[PDB]
Formats: sequence, structure tokens, C-alpha cells
Amino acid sequence: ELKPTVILKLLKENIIQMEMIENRTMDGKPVSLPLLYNFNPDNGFAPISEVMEDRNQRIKEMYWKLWIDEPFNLDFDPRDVIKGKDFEITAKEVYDFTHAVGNNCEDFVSRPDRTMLAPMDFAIVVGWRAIIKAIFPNTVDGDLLKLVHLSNGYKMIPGAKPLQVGDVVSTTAVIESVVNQPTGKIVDVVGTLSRNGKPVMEVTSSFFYRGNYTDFENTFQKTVEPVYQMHIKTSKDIAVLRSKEWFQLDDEDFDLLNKTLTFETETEVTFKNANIFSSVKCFGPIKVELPTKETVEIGIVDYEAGASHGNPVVDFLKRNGSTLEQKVNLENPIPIAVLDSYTPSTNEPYARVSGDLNPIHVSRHFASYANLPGTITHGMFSSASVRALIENWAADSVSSRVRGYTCQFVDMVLPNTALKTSIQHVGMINGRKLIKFETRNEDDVVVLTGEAEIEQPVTTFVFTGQGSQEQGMGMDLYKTSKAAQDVWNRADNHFKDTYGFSILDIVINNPVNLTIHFGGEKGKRIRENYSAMIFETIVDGKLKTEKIFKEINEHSTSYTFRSEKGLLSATQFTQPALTLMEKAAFEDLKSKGLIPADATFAGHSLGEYAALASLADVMSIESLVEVVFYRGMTMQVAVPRDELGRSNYGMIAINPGRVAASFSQEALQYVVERVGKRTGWLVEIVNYNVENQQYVAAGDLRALDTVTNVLNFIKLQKIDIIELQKSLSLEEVEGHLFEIIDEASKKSAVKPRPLKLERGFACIPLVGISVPFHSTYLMNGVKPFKSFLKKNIIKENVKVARLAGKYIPNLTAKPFQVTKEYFQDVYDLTGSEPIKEIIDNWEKYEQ
Amino acid sequence: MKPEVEQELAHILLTELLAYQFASPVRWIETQDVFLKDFNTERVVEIGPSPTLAGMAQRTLKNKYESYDAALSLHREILCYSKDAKEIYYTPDP
Repeated sequence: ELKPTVILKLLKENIIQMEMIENRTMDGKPVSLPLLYNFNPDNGFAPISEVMEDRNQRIKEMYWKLWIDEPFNLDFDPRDVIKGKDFEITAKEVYDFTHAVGNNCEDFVSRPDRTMLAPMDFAIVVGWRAIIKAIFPNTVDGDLLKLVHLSNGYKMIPGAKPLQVGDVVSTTAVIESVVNQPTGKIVDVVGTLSRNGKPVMEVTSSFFYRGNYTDFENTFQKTVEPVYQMHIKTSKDIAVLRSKEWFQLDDEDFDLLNKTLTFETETEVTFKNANIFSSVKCFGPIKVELPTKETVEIGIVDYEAGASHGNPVVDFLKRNGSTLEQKVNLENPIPIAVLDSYTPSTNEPYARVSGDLNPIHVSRHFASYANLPGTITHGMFSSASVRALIENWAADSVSSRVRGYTCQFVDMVLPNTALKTSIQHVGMINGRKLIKFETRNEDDVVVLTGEAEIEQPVTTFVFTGQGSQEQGMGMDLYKTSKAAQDVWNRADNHFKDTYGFSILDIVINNPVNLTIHFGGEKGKRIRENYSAMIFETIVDGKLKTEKIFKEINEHSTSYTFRSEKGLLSATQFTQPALTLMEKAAFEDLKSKGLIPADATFAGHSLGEYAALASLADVMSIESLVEVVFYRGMTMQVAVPRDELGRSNYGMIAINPGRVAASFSQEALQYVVERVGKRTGWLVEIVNYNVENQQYVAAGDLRALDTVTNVLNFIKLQKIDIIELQKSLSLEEVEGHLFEIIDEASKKSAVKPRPLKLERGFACIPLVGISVPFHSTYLMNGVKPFKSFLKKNIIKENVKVARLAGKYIPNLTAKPFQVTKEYFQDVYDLTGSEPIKEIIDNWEKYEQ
Repeated sequence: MKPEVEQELAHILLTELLAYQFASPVRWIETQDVFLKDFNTERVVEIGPSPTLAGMAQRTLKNKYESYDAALSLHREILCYSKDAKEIYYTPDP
């Protein structure tokens, strides 16, 4: 329909009133903007002079009734925090916002038995009324027609969930910094979102009033600085910190050596001119890390300066302090996608939902007065359209994965424009994926730039146990990687200075023999370490604490490690080698920032020890190497060998799905327990690998020869244990299996004690294994191991927040928690006395 | 629970967990039925010299987690560090 948009007329004898009436308002009553001119007929050339007095105040007053839903008042202080009225996120408004922007994410659709999320796009809507309010005051004096939105950034506060449907949001916003640039006046506005009291996310915006602004008294910069860590290792760093008068410790004689100092600083700057600062006052509490990681205030930055040209504090903490999460780029920036979006013919449907009723985007006449090439499409729409493609292609159709998103509006886009975005994954930041995008119009002219910080998908680490120890494993990384080199060097040096050999030698060339020589004052130290290693064994129902290396006394000049093929295949060099290769690999991923902060980790037996030191850094690499070497030696000395070094134990890789298609793991556990009872020879299930597919049963070498014979016989006879015990006869399968265990055990008790373990139809004999570890048999071997662990793992180096819900032991098969229920579960599985002290005295450790 | 007392109890717990771990069976099925279901983990990275754990984790998902993943509509990536190193480091060939 044909509505009146302009009314040109006379207001007085000399005054003209070109009154631009826009119709798309909040209520529906069209809002009139009366811009004036002073018609002077005595100026024949230019008889029109535009009224400048009150011009910006009128323009603002119109835009108030367009955006703000309050009484018009500009005599408020910009410094003061602005608190926008709370807004409920409704399913209908999430439908209409997602329809306007063309966002096709399932998370924002009404689904069965599912919460509808709200896009972080939607946040700019709720904020808008507070954020825009920032640019209104009388001390931010500018024409709003010449408002350039430079950039807009969303940053999801760590440990928050993205916005859900029905979430009541309490919105604040404050001006970061209003600066008089040469080209105009940049206003940076940060809007916090507070749901349920707790902060969820911080929208950032950058508004650039174009023109000339000399009012530097109005200019300020209220920046909060990023936290900066300093590991104080050497006494020059202390002397430097004590020279810093600003660095005001609460206690003067606080020892700072071998600590970690965080500086939660903020920068306040007030200007004299565009280049110099009138007054700078950087202050904020100086925290120190405790061995508990709970940081304690021990002082304050209280820098107070006048005619400054910078922040010395920020400069100081920048070079001498790390930004916690360092960003590192990829080797080649991966081109993710090259997509082709499309701007709609009109922007009205987005303006209505976003409350962004700026005429210039919709009205032709305002756009003409604003010197624009037409009804320029909403930057916010271009921001939301690209982010929906970044959420589709990089986040992979997930909402929570998108955290950070900053977009700069390089050039304006006109309606009916086929844009072309280029998505590029360039870096990683503490596990997160940093993607840069550049969108171009049909002329290839840059219109959008920006970078989206995306959560890497939820990850679980599994560290392999004792598998294939191929010669020179992990050397490929050790040549290239520096993070791997550091680990390998420290380990190598520690073995040279503790056990008088080099792991690097043993991995690289795998010598058949290696002789430790205890020659000199270093030699004595090596022989003390090799002496102190002990192990406990049950002999005639008697726990004897025997000594590892019986042929190492006070007067032993050398020891010899002797293998047949290579010492790498020996457990005492297999276990550290493999654990170090895994630790070196993980340290390479962690240097390049490919480890998510919340990921789960759970290693398979030996791998577990790596995995603990990997994610949690509980033990030092000098502690890890000792505890994996000692473990390898204790395992090696557990069994009573002959002169050939051969034992009467071993393992088999049983497949319950081969013997039959009805043979479950409850059918296997019955057959193994009955075999163990009847013959009396030790046999247990030590590995539950994969359900009804992979198990490993250790124990006596004859008892695994009975198990192979029993599951060869039952496979041929085609009988099921579970069918006959339930629906045929009660307790008859017990005695009927004893006669099959007795006909296997007679033929298994006639071959000698170094009996070659023979492969059956379901089982495979795990060659090189001579000890039943993960069996009841090694309970006796735990107390010396436990004494060694408590010596090596100092309680000051353990942290709970890197274990609680993340570490999954193989003892329990339950995620690590510090509770009375889990402690009960650990005791039940392993009946120790220090777990009975903690369970009993639990009600004292609660305070 | 104070930070220092909790730290002591955690330190004593992990010590006793590592001390007895080689004296208890490796209940990995009741861990593969924790991080694949309870954590709903969609990326299983194996660090090692052979894809045993990634070849151990693709069998559990085939067996009992076809119906569970088809009812939630997630995609699970299974990777080994020895074999699938490129899709871990994000270093593909043109």
C-alpha cells in the first residue's frame, strides 16, 4: 500500500521541515524525524543551511522509539553499567529467528523428548536493547545515521551451556573503550548475559561514529586484561619482580621461588589526546598457585601513573608472562569449504524478530539520505547466516561446539546478492579448533572476515597395554617433534643417572646384552638404587620380602641384562619404552593444542600409568620411568623360573563366540571357575577385552591346557552349559562339567611342567607371557609396589579436577570420584586397610 | 571437603588403584560401556604402535551400540595414532 514517507513544508518564515516518516516501528504508529534547514534568501549560491544544533539529539530520540522501550533520556553516564530488561527465550521466537536467518540446525527445532536450544545469534537480539543503549548517551555525541557496525563477537564463557528455550536471561552491557580515532570515534560495547544468576556468554560489538570528535574528556578505555602466568624458577626473576613498585605483595617476605603467579589485572586509561594518556591505573589482585591448585591472593598490582604512553604492567606480563592458553596454527591452513549463501530481497523479517528496526536497511529515502547505495542488508543477518554455515560444516550440525565467533563487516551488502564464503581451519587453542572465514560479493570484494573458536568433539583417550614392541618404536616422532625430544631426553638422562643405562640405545638398536658397570661414585649410587628394589612372595604360606638382583651385593662391580633375541622384548625395557612412546606422542598432541580440556582418558593396564601422567601430570617423567621399570622387574621376578628362565604360567586369547553362537561370558566364567576349583591349579579371567568376543585367562600353564581341552571337547559335542542348568536339570551341569574337567586334567597332568601351550578352536596362547598379572596370584606383590608408588607419587603433584569424572581405572571399571561409595567399591574389589581408615573416619574428612 | 584433604584422599586412592591394578582383572567392557554410553564420546583416539584398542572399540560399537547410536543420531570417529595420524593432526594430502 502507498504510505506517506516524507513531508516537505515550511515550519516558519525561514525554516524548512523535511520530516522523514518511517512506518516499520515497534507499536505500528509511524515515527517522524523532523530534520530542519535555515532558508536564507540573501545567500544566492547556497540559500539552504542545515540546523546542526540539537540535530544529533533529535536523530537519537527517533532511534530511541525505534529500539528502546523506555522513556527517552540521554543524560546518563556511559561509564555506568547498563542493565537491559530480562527476556524469556520462547519456542516461537526461536522458530521465527531461525526462519528469518535460514538456520537449518535440529538443536533449534521442536523435537520429541529433547530441549530446544537457542542460537548464540539470538543473544544479540536480547542484548541489543542494552548494547545499542551504550551508544545513545550525550557524552557519546554522534549522528546515528553514520553508525558503522565494524565487528560483532560472541564468546561463550567456559563451563556454561548455550541458551535453551524457556531460559530467562538477565542482560547487562558496559562500554569497553570510547576513543577519538582520526577518522571518527570507535565505541566498543561488551554485553554480558546472566541466566539463573550465573554468567553464560559475553557478546562484544564495535561501533564507529564517522566524523571529527575532539572531546577527549568523554574518551576512556575500561579494559580487563587477560590473566598472565609467571613460573618463578630463578632468583633474577624475583629481583626483577621486587624492582616493580606496582608489584605490591601483601607479605613483603613471601618466598616466590618455584611458584606460579597469575595476575588478574585490568587497565583503566583516560586520554589527553589520541596518542598520549592523561591517567593510567592498572590494578588487580596477584594470585599464587598452591600444590592444591586453589590460587590464593598474596598481593595486588597497584600501578597509578599520569602522562603515560602505554601500560608497563601489560608490556611486562606480555614478554615475561604466558597468556595461559597459547594458540598455535596448523602446518597448512585446511580449506574446510567454499559455500555460496544468498541475501533475501527484503530484510524486514529479520528486523522484526531482531528488534533492529533501522530504517536504512528497509526504507529507500533514509538510505538515500545516509549516502548508502540502497537498503543495505543487516550486517547482523550476514553474521548469523555465515555462523549457521560455520555451525553446519565445522561444528558438524552441533550447537554447543560453537563457543567463540567474531565477524568484521569489511563492506556493505545490497539485497539480492549471491555471496561466496571461504572457510579455513588455521589454528588450535588448548584443544579447540580456530577457523577463519572470508566472504566476498560477486565482484570478489571482501565484505565479511572473521574467526570462529569451535569445541573439538568430545574425546576419549585409550593408551595400549603390552603389545608389539617393534625395534626403534617412537623414533619417527623423536627425529621431528621437539615436545617428544624433551620427554625422550629427560627419560634417557634419568636412566643414565639412576640405572646406569640409556633407553634410547635399547629402543634404537635393541642390544642382545647390556652390562651396567658400577664404576666410580656414580657407580655406587647406581648399585644403591639396584639394591633397594625388593619383591614379596608366598612360599609355604609365608610372605618373604626377597631382594631383586640377588647377584648385586655391596662388592658387585657389574650387572648383565641377558636376552636371546633383543632386550627390547624383555618386560623391564618393553614397558618403559612403550609407555615413553605413548607419553612422547601425547606431549606432541598437547604442544600443538589438540587435547580438549574436558576429554576422558583410560589406559589398558600399563597404558593406564602413561594416561595418568598424560592428562593429569600426577607423576614426573622421572617418577613414571622408575614406576614402570620397577613394575616390569616385579612382574619378571613374581614366578619361580628354572635354569632356562621358563615358568609354569601363561595366558590364552579366548573367543567365546567361536566355541558356540550361544556361549556367553557367564557360560565362560562358570567353566573357568569350575576348572580352577576341581584341578585346584590357579586360573582366572584377567582380561575382559570385548563382550562375547575377546577374553584372556591367565594362571597355571596346565590349568590353561585343561581350559583349551574342555572348550575343544564342548565345541565338538555341541552342548550349551546355560540351557541344561536352567530348563533340563538343577546343579547337574556342575558335576557333569567336573567329569569333563577330570578327563581334560588327567591328559594335562601327564605332559611335563614346561608344556608347550597348544592353540585350540577359540583360544590362542599369548607367546612371551610367563606371569599371571591381573590375577589374584600377585596380591602378595602389591605392598612393595605400594611402598614404591607412595615414595614416587608425592600427594602435592595430584589434582582432582583432572581426574574426577575423567580418569577411568581398570581395577573398578568406574570413573574416578572422591566419595565414600567409590572407596567402598575399591575396598570390595581390593581389601586394603588405608581404605577402611578413610571409610570409618569419613565424617571427620568432611570438615 | 577442603582442597588439601580431598587431594590427600585422591592421592591415596590412585596409589591403591595403581598398586592393585596388576592384581585385578582389566574390566574393559565395563569401561567401553562407560565412555561409549555414559560419556557418549564420538571420538575414540588410540595412542600406541598397533590398532588393538581402536580394533577393540569398533567391535563393541558394531555389537551393542548400533541401536543406541541410531536412536541418538551421533557419528563416532575411531582412530589409532600409528595408523590414522593424519586425521588426528589435521594434516591431509591434496
